[PDB]
Amino acid sequence: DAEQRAVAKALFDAVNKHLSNPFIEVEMRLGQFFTACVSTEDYERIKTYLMTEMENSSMTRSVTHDVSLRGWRHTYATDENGNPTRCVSIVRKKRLFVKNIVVPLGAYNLRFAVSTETPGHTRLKDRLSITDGMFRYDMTQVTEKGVLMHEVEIEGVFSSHEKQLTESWLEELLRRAMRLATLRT
Ligand SMILES: [Mn+2]
Repeated sequence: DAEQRAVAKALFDAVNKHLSNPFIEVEMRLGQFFTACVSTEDYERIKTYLMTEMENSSMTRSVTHDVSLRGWRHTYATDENGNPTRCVSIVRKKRLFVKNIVVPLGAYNLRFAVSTETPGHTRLKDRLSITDGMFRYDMTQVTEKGVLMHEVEIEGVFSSHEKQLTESWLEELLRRAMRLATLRT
């Protein structure tokens, strides 16, 4: 909205004290009221926009198998057929701060969430990552309980959370998520 610089100062103040945690995850999720999911149409529109516009970005794809057991998220690798082949990550996600972001009418809703993922149901995640600088666009096709949903979120990529997550970086995260939020149809 061009004055989202104002709301980024409030975000920085609320999560400044958490930057020292080495396992900080900072995410902006797209959704609708809150279910962090977009339509398959808009999912393909967002994918086309990001595949075309960022020339200096990198991309990868990974097919995952997540299981929530005793509060710990067990991440499994997958074969060509898509069945779990060995566990690759044991993580527990603790949520530190979360607030939804005001978006224009008709746009997708935005959920800002600061989390911690400390190393230690069934979700098959077909995730496509496009990494432009300090921003990772995660387009996932999640099947949980026999339902396929399309998730889009922007993650923070940092070498130093303390040195690099600044108020300026939060402004750009809002501007980038809002560009995708206004792609709702
Ligand atoms: Mn994430």
